[PDB]
This record gives sequence, structure tokens and C-alpha cells, in this order.
Amino acid sequence: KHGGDPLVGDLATPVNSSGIVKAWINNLPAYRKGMSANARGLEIGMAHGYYLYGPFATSGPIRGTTMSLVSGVLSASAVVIVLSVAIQIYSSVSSAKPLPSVTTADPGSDFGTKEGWSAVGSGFLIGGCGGAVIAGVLSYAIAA
Amino acid sequence: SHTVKIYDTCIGCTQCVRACPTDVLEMVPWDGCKAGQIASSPRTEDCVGCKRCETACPTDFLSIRVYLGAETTRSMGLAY
Amino acid sequence: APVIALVFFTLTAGFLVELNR
Amino acid sequence: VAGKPGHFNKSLSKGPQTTTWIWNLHALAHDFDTQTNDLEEISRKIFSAHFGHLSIIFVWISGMIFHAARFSNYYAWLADPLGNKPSAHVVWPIVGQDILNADVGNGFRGVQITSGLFHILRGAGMTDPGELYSAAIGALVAAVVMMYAGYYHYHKKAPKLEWFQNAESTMTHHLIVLLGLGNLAWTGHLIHVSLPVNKLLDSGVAPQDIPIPHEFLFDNGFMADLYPSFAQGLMPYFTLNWGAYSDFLTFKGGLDPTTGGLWMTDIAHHHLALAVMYIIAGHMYRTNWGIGHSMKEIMESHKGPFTGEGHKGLYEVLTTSWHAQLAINLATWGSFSIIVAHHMYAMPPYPYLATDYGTQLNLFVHHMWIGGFLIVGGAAHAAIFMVRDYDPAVNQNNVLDRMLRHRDTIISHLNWVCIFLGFHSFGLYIHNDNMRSLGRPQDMFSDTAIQLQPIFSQWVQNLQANVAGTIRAPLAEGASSLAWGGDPLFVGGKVAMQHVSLGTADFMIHHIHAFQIHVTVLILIKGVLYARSSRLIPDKANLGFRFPCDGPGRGGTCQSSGWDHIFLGLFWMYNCISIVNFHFFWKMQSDVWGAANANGGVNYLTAGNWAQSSITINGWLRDFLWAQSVQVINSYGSALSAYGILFLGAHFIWAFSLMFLFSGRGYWQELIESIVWAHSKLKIAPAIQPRAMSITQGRAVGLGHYLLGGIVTSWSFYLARILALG
Amino acid sequence: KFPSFSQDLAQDPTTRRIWYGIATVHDFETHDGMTEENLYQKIFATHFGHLSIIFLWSAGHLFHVAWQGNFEQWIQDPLTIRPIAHAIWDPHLGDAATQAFTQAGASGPVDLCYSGLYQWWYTIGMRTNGDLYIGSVFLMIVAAVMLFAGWLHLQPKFRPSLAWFRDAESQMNHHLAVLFGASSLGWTGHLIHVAIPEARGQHVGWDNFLSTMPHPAGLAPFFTGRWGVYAQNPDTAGHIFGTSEGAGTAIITFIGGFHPQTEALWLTDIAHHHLAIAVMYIIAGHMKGLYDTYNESLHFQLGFHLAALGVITSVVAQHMYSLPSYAFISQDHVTQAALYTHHQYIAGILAIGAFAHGGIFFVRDYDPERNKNNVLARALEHKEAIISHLSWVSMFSGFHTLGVYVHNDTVVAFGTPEKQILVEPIFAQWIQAAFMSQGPGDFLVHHGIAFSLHVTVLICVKGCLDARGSKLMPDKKDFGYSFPCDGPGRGGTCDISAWDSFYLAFFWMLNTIGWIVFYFNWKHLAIWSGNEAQFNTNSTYLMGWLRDYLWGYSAQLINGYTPFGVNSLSVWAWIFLLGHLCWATGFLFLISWRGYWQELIETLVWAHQRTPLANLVTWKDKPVALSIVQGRLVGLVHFAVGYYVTYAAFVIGATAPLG
Amino acid sequence: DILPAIMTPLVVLIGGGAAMTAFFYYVE
Amino acid sequence: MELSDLQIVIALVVALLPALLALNLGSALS
Amino acid sequence: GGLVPCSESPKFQERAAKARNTTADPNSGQKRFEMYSSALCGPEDGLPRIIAGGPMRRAGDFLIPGLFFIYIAGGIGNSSRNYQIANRKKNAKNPAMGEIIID
Amino acid sequence: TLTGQTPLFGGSTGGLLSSAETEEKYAITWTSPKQQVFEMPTGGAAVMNEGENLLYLARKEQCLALGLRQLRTKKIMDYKIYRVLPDGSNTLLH
Amino acid sequence: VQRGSKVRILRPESYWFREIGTVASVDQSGIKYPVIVRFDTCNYNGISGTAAGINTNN
Ligand code: SF4
Ligand code: SF4
Ligand code: SF4
Repeated sequence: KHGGDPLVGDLATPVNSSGIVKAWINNLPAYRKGMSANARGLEIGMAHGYYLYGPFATSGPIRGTTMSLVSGVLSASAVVIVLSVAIQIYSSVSSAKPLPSVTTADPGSDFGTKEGWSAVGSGFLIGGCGGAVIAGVLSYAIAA
Repeated sequence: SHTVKIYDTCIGCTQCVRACPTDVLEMVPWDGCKAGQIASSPRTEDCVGCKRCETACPTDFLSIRVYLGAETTRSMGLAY
Repeated sequence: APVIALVFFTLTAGFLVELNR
Repeated sequence: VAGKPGHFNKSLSKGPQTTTWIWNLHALAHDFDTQTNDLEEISRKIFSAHFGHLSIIFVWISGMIFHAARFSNYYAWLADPLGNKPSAHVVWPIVGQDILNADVGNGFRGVQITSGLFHILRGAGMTDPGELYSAAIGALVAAVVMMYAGYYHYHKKAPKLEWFQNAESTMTHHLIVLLGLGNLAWTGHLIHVSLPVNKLLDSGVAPQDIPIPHEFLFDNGFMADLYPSFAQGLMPYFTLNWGAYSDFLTFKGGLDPTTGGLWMTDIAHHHLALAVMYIIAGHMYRTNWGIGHSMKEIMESHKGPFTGEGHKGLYEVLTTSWHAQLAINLATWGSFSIIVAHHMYAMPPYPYLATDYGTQLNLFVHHMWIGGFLIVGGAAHAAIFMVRDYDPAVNQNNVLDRMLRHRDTIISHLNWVCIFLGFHSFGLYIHNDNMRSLGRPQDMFSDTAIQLQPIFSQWVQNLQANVAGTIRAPLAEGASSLAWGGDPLFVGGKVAMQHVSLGTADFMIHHIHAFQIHVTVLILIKGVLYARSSRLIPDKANLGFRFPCDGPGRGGTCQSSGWDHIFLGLFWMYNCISIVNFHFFWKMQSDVWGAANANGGVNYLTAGNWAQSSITINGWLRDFLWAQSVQVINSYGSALSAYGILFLGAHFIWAFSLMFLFSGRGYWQELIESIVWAHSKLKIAPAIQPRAMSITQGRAVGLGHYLLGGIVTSWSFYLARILALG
Repeated sequence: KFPSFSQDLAQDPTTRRIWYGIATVHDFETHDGMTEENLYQKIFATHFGHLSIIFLWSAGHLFHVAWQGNFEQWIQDPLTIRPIAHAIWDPHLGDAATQAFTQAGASGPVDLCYSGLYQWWYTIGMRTNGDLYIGSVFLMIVAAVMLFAGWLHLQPKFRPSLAWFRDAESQMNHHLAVLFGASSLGWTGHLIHVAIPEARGQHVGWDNFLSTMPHPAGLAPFFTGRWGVYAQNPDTAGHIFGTSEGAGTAIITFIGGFHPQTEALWLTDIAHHHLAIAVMYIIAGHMKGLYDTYNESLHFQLGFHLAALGVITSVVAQHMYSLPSYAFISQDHVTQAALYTHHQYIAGILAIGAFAHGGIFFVRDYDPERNKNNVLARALEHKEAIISHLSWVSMFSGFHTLGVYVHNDTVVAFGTPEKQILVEPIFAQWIQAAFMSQGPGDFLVHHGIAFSLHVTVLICVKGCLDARGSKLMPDKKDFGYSFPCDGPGRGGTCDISAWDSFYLAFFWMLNTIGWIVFYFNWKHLAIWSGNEAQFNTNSTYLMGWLRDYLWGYSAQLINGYTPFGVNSLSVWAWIFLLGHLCWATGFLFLISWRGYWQELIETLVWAHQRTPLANLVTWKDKPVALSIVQGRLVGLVHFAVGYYVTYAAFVIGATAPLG
Repeated sequence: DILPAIMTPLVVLIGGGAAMTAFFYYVE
Repeated sequence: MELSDLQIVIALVVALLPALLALNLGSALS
Repeated sequence: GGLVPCSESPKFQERAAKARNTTADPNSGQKRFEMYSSALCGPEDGLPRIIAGGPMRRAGDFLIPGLFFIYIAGGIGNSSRNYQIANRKKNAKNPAMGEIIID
Repeated sequence: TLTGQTPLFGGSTGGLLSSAETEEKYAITWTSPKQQVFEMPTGGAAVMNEGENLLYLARKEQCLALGLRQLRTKKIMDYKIYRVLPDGSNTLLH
Repeated sequence: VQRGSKVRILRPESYWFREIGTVASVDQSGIKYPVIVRFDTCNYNGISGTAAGINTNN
């Protein structure tokens, strides 16, 4: 369907205007309602860092030996550092308030202010580092 | 924004006005021409610098002329 | 065009017959 | 009667003033859509042009039969196919070109040719000079007949507009009479002429002792001797006893171990079944009796929840617009050509063709090039249709409307796919380059290191190679081709077909092909979709299909039309086809083709280095381009020197195309102004005012010389290498 | 706010602001609120900056070669030991490459010196690592002094006035006298006092030159006659460099010739030469409108200086191998070829820069009335005739030359090489009789170079002359030096500005120098390998080049890494491949133009704006495709970089295994 | 004399990161 | 003939000074 | 020139001992050798050499081909000019037709 | 003050964007003597209804092209173009 | 300057600077360029691809 207004460049296709996909997207930590920016940053950091640990320790130059997991943890932590630097330098320029869309009727207000972005990045850094170290220790423990 | 000035040598053939895609040009009376009217540009800030008016002008050499200068969001045709 | 084609044909035939012997 | 140049256009017959007039007359000559507004005249002109082109094709076929009958060693090759070689171009002994006559064998001299003409002639069993001369004369007569028909159907009996739009009747006649009966007649010719001739030739009797098919048709006992089942002169056709035809209508499905070609009986039942199916299926459209299907009733009823109106209104646009039909036919024709190229080398359909490597290579790559060009043509003419014949009134909420509505999503997702494919397909090659260059050979993407096996293709090969005798194909004798898998069946002294193995390199190469194909598709589909109107230029349709730009405003709008998009996409099509051809050439030399060895092995041409060399860019640059050019660069002072000469000339022409691609027309116009001033100073200024050529035709000229140079370069390389290797 | 030195760009919402701000950082004339005195002061400081950068570059040279080099071992054997430049530290390297990169008797991965710095330092007096280290330290000190002076001469108290700068004749005379004569005299003094005694075998340093004895005359005849006493005993034919065998006592001679061992000029002759230069300059220092228009426009001065620099750079490139001046450099071919190619390409770029900045002067600073009926207005009034005569000579030299090549090619191809067209280089043979051996190929190549040279001159002068105006646009002066076009009207006006003429001429410059270096390298490789008949009998037809030089000598370079192993030329093969790649990647900007990419970027903008988890992040500036001039410029840069990298990789890959 | 390992990763990685972030601050 | 640590360190501490002067000059220029 | 005549060159004779033919007559290349024996051939490549220095005794190598070409080019150029003057404004006032179709 | 009805349409991705609601947005109004289909510069074909009409477009050039190359040939020379500020205040440009 | 007389164009920015033209009509209006001239040659005016030109100028 047109999705609110046909004149706007949008379409209410079942891909993104379905009830289940709308609930799933609006319940994500970036879009969920009722939490502070720090919790959003924390959950996003843990999720993406726990992702990022894998490939570094799997396909690394020392993938065969036991140092592969340490290398993967270190690389994931470094990538989290880089992304946190990106967030802290993006928050300074004071970008614009994101607008409501078809999937999200009421976007969060935590990403429209400098302090909100700074808190999100602060949570993201800790989340990523914790996820990487947790993945490393878990993968070591499982092997015994 | 772009700047457009019209020299006093055009015959007032009016093709430049009807060739402009943003209606930057308009026609005003002017006794200096045999046709009694000369082109005017009251919305030079809306000009996109497409140089269609220069193509439309038959007078040699180009009584109308468009100079590309500072470009804003209006002059660059940004829809986003 | 056809006149040009026939003229160039005649001159190239002349060149080839000159180089034949 | 016709000495009035520019008459076909309103703004061309007034009188030349500049050379742009000449160039436009050349460009707008055959653009019938601009010369008139009536549709009946356009249809008549299309009909006449069709007949003229048919006459051209017939003249070409007549010339080929003529030159193969007169100046060829066809009979000597027919007597001993494995000893002699096909030959034509008996060059005149002149200033220096007499050396090009190679020693094709057994005393005869001339240029060895690889167009498969002799294989086609042997397929029809033509083994007599009178037969060939009669065929040539008949082809000339046919060409004259079609030319006169083109004259008659336009100047004397011009059809009407309503006649052309009979889509159902058109399909019924053109599918039954032209196609099914044509295939039936060809199958009859096969079974009644060619099969006995090929059987006699395989018997090794003589090339000239074969009686004319006159006696074949007059007699019945001859084929009874040749075919035991043919003795039933009163054939049990109505008796339905078709099982008594298992002698010349078989389903062997393989390769003949004597000539290295498809089984003739297989081809017989094949074309016969196709003729029967076409005859059966051509009776489906309502012509004039009210019985059968009809276009709109079956096309308008296939709607859906997503696609809204479905195919409502497409019949009108497809019956009132020539360009859409041209685009569809062109795309399908190019796809058919590529399919032919793919399916011909796997199953050699002519006798003594698999052994001849040069002919197989040339046909493969040539028909691939044709397919690519025709596909690009389909895309282009679709763009013309969208910019010219599009009608909002007939198209609303139907297919085309919703296509134009979610075009932005299409382009975005297609671009993302193109970028992802480019990275994860070419970064693999660059990554392999770095890993091998750093002395770390255990980190490459190869068989000796972390490997990317093409498991799906291996599974499909396993399924297709062992399908004979199963439930789906119980009567099949063998696998459709040895390419799926099989012991190398080598005839003469060289391998005719073998199992084309698959691995990491082949996976990477097929995924490179996918990357380039989706990229070219992105270019063409973006041009087609945005040819009408975009955000940048809201009224792009009114500018036309072929315009150079829209001024320097809006930040610069160079190369925005659909013609510009087609010009950009032609380069990418060239790149994709060149990569495909390189893949095929190296793969065959390294895995398939070769000479049989006595100890059970096969002496491959390139010693099987495809596995360890075709995974790095430097690997290509060394083992293929630098290595296989030894034959072409040393061809001088020999019978293959022409290939080296054309190699150099093609590099030169490709380097010349940059002169038009890399520059603009303002500088050239100023230089031409200075030059015409110089000519005028001596009062020899031409009346036609010299003018620098337009932007669009400059781009077209650069593109044309570019494609010429690249294609001739590749062609000379392939021919020199494969002819010198033998 | 960036760029702060503008207002039009500061209000540009799109990303074009960044590109155009970076584009005109050093366009000091166009900054808003700029005065001439500020212009000259900033120019002074910036020249100090470039000088300091050069000095620090040389200091890094010296320090790195002193720390990680093998100077002493190479001194002990300047023939069978390859100099090294800087040790290799790359974590991404493998073990096999690490083992294969240990060469020249080193103790790890090191990269070789292909610039002949070792020989130059040996000739001037360097004999130990301590000297090199002290030189590097002194260079850093002088660079720091230069930087501090650049900062200091900007302070309000020490800021020079515009009137001081306006004395262009006075500063130019002071330059030509002092900066040349005094510097040459000082270098000659260094030579005589240290370098020649160092060559003779006796150690001389900063702690000994005060009490050392350069010549028994003891400077007495320098103020009187009997100057011939300075050359009473030159060196000996059997004299060994760096040894007292046959060492003479002369310091200023004019013997000429080549040393029997080092195969270079005599140090005494070089000292004599720089002394004659110094005295001539010292003597000459005290002693219509063109000579004043030169002092009126900055760009005229810049163009003249660049043209002179390019000409003298070509002269240096020719002489450095015609007359080698460094010991043990004629037995090391690779560095000789590299230096020749390098300064030749530099000379070409300098000449093109002269032409471009001259066109800039014509656009900006030219005045009709003040330059009325001078040597300059005559060229502008008769541009058409000179352009026409250039076109005639270009086509006359090109048509017939290409015909000769292709005719020889096709005649040889048909197996009858006894009927080609061979024209002897008679004038070169006459001048040599009244160097190397020249045949038909050398004749043809010199003629082809002349053809391409006149062609490049044609484009350059056409752009310079039509920069002010033309028939298509009689008001090109008002449109500035660089602008995209004038729209599709009047038949289309793509690629019209004088900047575009520079754009066009760059490719022809590249082709000309490429032909020059191809010729030089092929002849020298034929000579060095002991096979000269190859060049003589295989350079008449164009096919011989492809199958002999390009294909023939790119056989071991292309084998840098193989499925069997890795050798020492792996990095050069990688650079070769990167060279073809970087040349190819410019074709995108050369061929495809902006509008298609702008539409694509608009589509991408829509895609970004309508996706979850990404609308939260928005661009500060609206993305747009690169402008037309930006596309041309970036394509040209990629093209030139790929060309240079490819040929350098080929040169070292082909010449290094030979030696 | 193990300054390579201490210096090259530093001056490359941290140097480029600092330069890039400083320039990003500069253009806004 | 091989450079010991002391000269490397003193060379580096000399090299610090031109860095500071260059930074000051750049700041003064703009 | 500093070269030897091709007749006295031994390796030129050796090269001439083995050659291909152009005309169908078997003795079509050898006669080309005796035609080329009047020139001078170096002792490295053994090929005829064309002198551009304009000697009195060797004027036929380059001077007379140049005269032949300049005569031919002048003839065709003058013919084109004569056709242009005789088929322009002075003849038909509409020379556009006179350039697209010619007599 | 910009009174009218939106012509019938199914919704397309070529319409307004985020910057339309923040910096600027343009509107075009006209009256129709009947109901008929017409092409829009944002892609696809819409069916304008009887009487008044109101269309919102991102760029002035789009509205002018729609009113010049399409509305003129439909014998409709009574189209007004408005420049609509984000706050809600509007001005007439034609 | 009368109808049917040849003139030489002195305007430097014109396409026909220093070539002969023939006058076609002169009026007594107040415009600064009342003379009209017909030229045998056509100017550059027109979009790219056009095969015509303008032979008249004030
Ligand atoms: S097109 Fe030119 S001559 Fe005509 S009215 Fe406009 S400015 Fe005047
Ligand atoms: S350049 Fe285009 S938008 Fe500007 S005034 Fe001329 S026609 Fe109108
Ligand atoms: S450079 Fe050429 S194509 Fe591009 S805007 Fe200008 S006239 Fe048009």
C-alpha cells in the first residue's frame, strides 16, 4: 500500500510493514521504548562484539594454534575501539534528529542529542570489549 | 547562486523565457528594442545553470549569458 | 558516394596492376 | 529518381550546410520512426527491409557454397578427414601475400579455414561438384526472388495495418508452417538422404562413388540393405508399430566412436520430435474460427495480491509498438546464441568436428560474441520503447507501472549485490596475489590451502552423469555428453571429449562471471528505467533518447540519456565476454584437449597448470598472456604472419580509440577553425562548412574503434595459437 | 566553516565543499581579503617550508643509510656488492619472503639502493658511517634553522615590506652573482681542500683541514702569475682510487678524458670546472616591455623558471651518462638507467608546468594596452598561422614515419626482409666523426621523438594562445582559467578551457618521454648484454620491439613469485601488477562522466534514508558526484601514477638481474 | 636497536588515526 | 662501524626540535 | 655513407642465394636482387640503404621519388582546386549540390 | 490557503524524502475539467480527479515541468505553484 | 548603408568578424542595431547534433 502518504517516497510492502517484522524491529535495543541510552549502547556492544570475535580467531594467520583465540579477542577489542572513536567523533558535530519511518512510527529520542550519542558510545565500548572477552573465555572453557 | 545578466542586444524573441525549466526569466516591456520588450531575470537564485537560455538565444553573440558561481542546494538540483 | 567508390576502385586497380609485374 | 539526399527527413532535404548534415543523414537514414507518423508505412518499410536482409543472407550462403565448391580441397578432406585440413582463401600470388598460402596437406596450398563449412557440407552429404554448383545457383536465384518480393510487397502490393496486428494468426502461421513443417521436411531430408550417405562414407567406400539421392528416393531396397528395418516398404506408420523403427530412430545419446560426432539417428528422432511438438502446439490460438485460446483472456487472468492489475494492457502495447517486440526478440536471440555456444562444444553435432580444435574454438567464441551483442541490443531497443512508445493511459497499476514505481528499490539492491559480488569475487584474486607474493602459500584460496569447493556444481554433475537407466530416463543408453564425466574418448590421435573437472578456480571464475553479469544488468536496467524521467531531470523524456547532456548545471549532467547508458554498458559486455572466452580457452587447453599417450595418459597442451596458475592475477599474466603468445609473436616470416600483423594493428586501433574517448569537441572545433582559416588563406575553403563532429557520435566512434581493436586482438591471438599448436 | 579562506565554499551544503577547499589550498591569489604584501610574506614562508622539507628528506636519506646500510663493505668491494637502503619491517610478511629478502650479505630483510648514492658519497669524500651520521645530524640542524627562520621572518617586526620584494631586478642580480658564484667557489674549495686529498689516499677531516697542505705552492700564485704550478703533476693512468699508488700533486688541471679505473671524469678537472664557473659568475654578476612584464606577473616568472629548470634537467639527464662524474658508476647499469629515466620524467613534468602556468598568466595577468605591440602581442595577433604550420609539420612528420614503420613491418612479415626502407642517420655520423654507433633505427626513433615533441608543443601553444578567447567563446577571459564547459549549445563545447589543453597535452608528454626511455633502455640493454646486432636488425620494424624488448626482457621480472617458490624480485612483480592496475583504474574517470554517477548516488541516498538501523546516522553534508573537472583531474592522476609505477617496476625488474 | 617494531606500527597506525580524526574535526 | 645506541638516541632527540619548529610555523601560517 | 656496395658484400650474396618469389615466374625475386645490386648495403644487416643526404651520385634514391610525389600531389591538388572554383558561387551559386554529387 | 484534493495514486518511492519535511517542500495546485490519467515526474501515472487538485513535490523544477510539458497540452492554463516553508507558511511563485 | 549593399563586419565578438555581408533591411526605429545582414555562411547556434545555423544578425 501507499503507507501513510503516497506522495512520500515509501511503500508499505509486507517486507517491512508486516506486524511481526514491525514488532521485531521496534523491540530491538536501538528502537526499544523504556530504556536509557546507556543500556542501548551496552546491549548493542555485547551483541556486535560477540559476533566480531568469531572470524578473527577462525581465519587468522595463527588459526591452528591456541593463540588464535587471544588474537581474535584482541582484534575484536581493537575494532570496538575504532567504532567507539567513530561514535565519539560523530557525536561532536551534532547531527540532525532522525525522523519517523514506516517501520518505526515513533523513533527514539536518545539519538538526537550529543549526550545521548556519547552515552550510547560509552555503553557500546564496554559491551564490545566484554562480549569479546566472554567469547574468548567461553571458547576456551568449552574445549575442556 | 548563479548570476544571469541579459545584454541589450536581444530582439526580444521570447524563446529564452519559454525555454527556461525553472522560469527564472520573465518578460518586461522595454522601448529600447524594436519589439518593445526585453527579458529579465528576477529569480537568479533559482537558476540551476542549465544553459538552455543560452542555447535558445539566436542573437549573435548571446545577448544572454550565464555565469556559474557559488552553488547552493537550490542551484544544484538536490531533491534530498 | 558511388562515384568516390568507383574512382577509388579504378585507382587501386591501377596500383595493383602496376605492382603486378 | 533517388538523387535527393536527405529526402527521408524534414530537416535534411533542405540542403547541406555543414558536415554534420552528412553525419546526421548517415545516422538518421534507417530511423523510420522519425520519417513519418503513420504506422502502416512503418510496417511496410520493416517488411521491405526484412526481405532485403534475407536477400543479403542468401547471397552470403551462395558465395560460401560457391567458394567451397571451386577453390577448396573439400574432396581430399572428405576422402581422409584426419589427414587433410579444410582450406579456402587461395590468395593471388602478388606483391607479398602469396606466402599466406599454408601447406594444408597432401600437396594442396592455401589458407586453412575454421568456419566449419566442410563439416556442414558433409552433414548434408553433398559429395558431387554438380550438387554444389546447383546449390549455389539455387541460392542466388532465391536471393533474387526475395529481393523482387521485397520490391513487390512494398511498391505494388502494400499490405494494410490491420494485417500486421494479427498476433494470434501471425504466431499460428509462423509457428506451424514456417517451423514445424520446416523441421519435418528437414527430418525427411535427413532420413532419406544424409544418413545413407554418412553410413557409406563411414564404410570407407569412396567420396565420388556415392550415387545421387535421386536413386536413393527411387529405390527402396538400398536402404533395406543399409537399414534392416527399412525393408518394410509399406511402412507400419498407421499400424502404430513404431518399435520397428529402432534402427534409424534411436535414443543412444552419446558420441560416435568413429567420427567424433552426435549419433545421426539421435538427431533424426530429435528434429522429428521437435517438428511433431511444434505442429501439435501451433493449434492453440484462435485465428478465425472461435476455437482455441486468445491473448487477453489468458494474459489478463494471471493477476495477484502484489502485482495488482497483473498483465492487463500489455497486449495492446505489444501489438502497437514495434520496439518492444524488437527488444524481446533481440534478448531471446542473444540468449539463444549463448546457449548454442554452450551446448555445441559439449556435444559435437557434426562429423570430424571434435578433433578440429580450431573450428570448435572459433564457433564457440564467435557465437558467444554474437549473443552478447544481441542481448545489449535488446536492452537498448527496450530503452527506445520506454522513452518513445510508453503510454500512461494504457499502463496504470499494471506490471510496468509498479516496475516504474519500485525502480529505486531495484537499482539500490542491484547495486549492493554488484558491490558485494565484486568484493567477495575479485578481492579473492587480489588476496591470492598477496598471499603468494609474501611467501605464504598455505593462506591462498586453493586446493593446497583453505579451499572453496563448488559443491553444488559437483552434485549436479554427479546427478546428470548417472541418469541413464533410472526411472526418469530408463530408455536412455548413455549420458548426454562426456563432459559430465567419462573416460576420454579420443578419435584419431587427439581427445574428442573428456570430463571437465571442477574446483576452487572454477568456482571463483563462475562467480566472477556472475559479478560482471549483474553489473552489466545494473547498467542496462538503470538506463531503461530512468530513460523517461528521474529526480535530476524531471523532463528527460522530452529531451529524447539520444542527447549528449543537459548543460553543466545541477553540478554537471554529462552522459545522462539512455543512449549514454547503453554506450557505457557495451564496454562491460565486452569485458564479460572476453573473460568468458579466456576461461573457456585456458580450461580446455589445460584439462580437456590434448594428444593421447601410449601409456594410458593424455599429453595435455598446457600440461594441466590451470589448478595452480589461474588463481592469481600474476598467474594469468605469466602463464597465459605471456606464455601462449609465443606462437603469435614468432609468426613472422611464415604462413601465420597475418595473425601477428592483425595483432599489432588491433593493439594500434584500440590505442587509437582513446583519442576519441578521452577528449572533447571544444578543442577540436577550435583547431578546425584554425585549419579552415589556413585553407581559406589560399581560397580553397569548401562550401560545406567544416564542423567538429557532435558529442554523441564522437563517443560512438570511440566505442566502435575500441571494440574493433579489442576483438581483433583477441581473435588474432586465439587463431595464431590454436593453429600453430595443431 | 572549512575552508575559512572563502565564503562561497563555506556555504556549500554538499560534499563538493571539501573537494574544492582542498583543491585551492595554495591558490593564495584567490583567498578573500588578501593583500599583495601578505601574498609575498606567505610565499616567502612557504618557500622556507619546501626548502626545509627537502633538507629533512636528505637528512632522512643520510641517517637511514648510515644506520641500516652497508657502506663500509661496499667500499671494500664496489663491484660485487649491492648497496642497501633501508631494512624491511613488515608483520604481514611470510617466512619464505623473509629468507628471500636477505641479500647483499645482510642480516635480515633489506631493500636495495637503486639511486647511486653510494658512489656519489664515495666521490665527495665520505669513507665511514660516522661521516654519514654527522651529515644527517647537520642536515637536521640546518632544516630546523630554516624552519625557525621561516617562522621568524613572519613576525610583524621582521616582516619584509612589499617595496623590498618589488626590487625584482636587484634580487635577481644578487641571486645570479652571490648564490651561484660564491656557492661554486665554496664547493671548489671543499673539493680541493678535502675531496681530492681524500681520493689520493690521505685522510682529511674537520680536525685536520686547518693544518693540512693542499698544494706546495701554498696559495702564493693565487695572487700572482705562474698559475701553471697548480698542475705540475697530475695523477697516473695506473693510479688506484682511494690509494697512494701514482697519486699526483696537481689540484687544477684540464687533462680531460676518463679515468682508466673509475671510468669517470678526473676530480681535478671537476674542481677546475666549478672554479671557472665561479669566476665567470663573479665577473658577470656586477655587469620591449617583455623584461618588465616578466617582473610584473608572478606566473610569468614561474613559467620561465619552470621551463629553464626542465631544459637544464634534460641536459643533466643526457650528460650524467654521456659524461659520468662519479667513481664506479659506469659498472653499475641499474642506477644509471634509473637516474636517467627519473630526471627525464621530471624534466617533462617541469616543461608541462611551465606551459600550464604560462597559460594561467595569459588568462589572468595579461593586459592589452600595457603590452601593446611587444614581442607578446605579435604571437596573439597571429595565432592561426603558427597553429596551422604546427599542424602541417606534425602531420608531415607523423604520416610518413608511421608509414615507414608499418611498411617495414609488413615487408618483413612476408618473409622478404631484403626490401625494407632504411635511411641512414648521416648527420649524426658526421657530427660524431667531426658517443655511440647509430643506425636506421636510431634515425627513425629520433624522428618519432621530434614528431611527438612538435605535437605536444602544438597542443600547449594552442591552449596558451586561445586561453584568452576564441570564436566559440569570445569571452573566455571572464570564465576563468578552469571551467567545465559552456553547455551543449552551439554544437557542444566540451573540454574547451586552457586547463583542458593542459589536460590533453599531459598524455602526449607521457607518450614522448615513454618513447624516449624505451629507446634508451633497449639500446643500453642490448649493449650491456653483449648482443648489439639484436637492436640493429630488430628495431627497423615495430614487431621487433614487442617480441624482443617488452616480451623478451619481462621474463624474470614476471617470475617474481611462482607456484614453485618466491625469489628476490617478488616485490617488483607486485609493483608491476599494481602498475597496470592503477593505469587501468583511471579509465573510469577518463571515459564515464558525471551524470550517471550522480543518478546512482541519488539512488543510494534514497536507499540509505529508507532502511532501519541506519536512519539514526545521517550525513553532515549531502553527497554529490564528483564535478567534471574533478573527474578529469583524478583520472589524469591515476593514469600518470600507474604509468610511472609500471615503467619503474619494469626497468628495475629487467635490468637488476643483468647487473 | 629494536626501534623498528616500536616505531613503524606506531607512526603508521596511530599516526594515521590521529591525522584522520583531527582532519574530521577540521572539516566541521 | 656499527652505530651504537647513544648516537641513535641523540639523533632522535635532535630530531624532536624541527618537529616543534614545523608545528609552530604551521600554526603561525594558519 | 661509409658503407660497401651490395655487390661486394658476401653475406648479401648469401642472403640472395635463398629467397621467395613474388610473380608467378620462378625468376621473379633474383631479378629484384640484380635491381637492388646498384645500391649500397651495410655489412651487419645486408639490406639496401636509402641516402637522405642528397649526394650527386646518389640523387636517385630519395630526390627523384620526392619529385615524383610532389608532382603527383600538386597535380591532384590543382585538379581539386580547379574543380572547386569551377563548381562554386561563380558557377551555380549553390555549391552544396556540387560537392555531394560530381561530374 | 492551499485547499484541494490529492490526485489518486498508489504510492511510489520517487516522492518526497527526509529533507522535504525539514528544509523545503513545494506544492502545485490546479483545477481539472474532467477526470483523466497523467504521468508524474516521480514515476508512474496518476489519475487526477474533478475540480481542484493539490500535489506536493520536492523540487520546483519538477512542479514546473509537470505544469508546463503536461498541463499545457491538456488545455489547462490555470496552475499555481507554491513554495511551502517547513513551519507551514506558504508563498506563491506563479 | 542601404538595402542591397555589401558591408564588412567590424564586430569582434560576432561569428562573422571580418567577412563580407550583404544588407537586407534597415529601419528607422530607436534600437541601437537597426541594420540586418544576411550571411552566406551559418553560425554555430543550435544544440549539439543540429545540421543548420543562423544567417542573420542585427
Ligand atoms: S532568447 Fe536572447 S534574444 Fe531572445 S528574448 Fe531572450 S535574451 Fe533576447
Ligand atoms: S541557465 Fe537554465 S535555469 Fe538558468 S536562467 Fe538559463 S534556462 Fe533558466
Ligand atoms: S562537458 Fe559536454 S556533455 Fe558535459 S555538460 Fe558540458 S557540454 Fe554537456
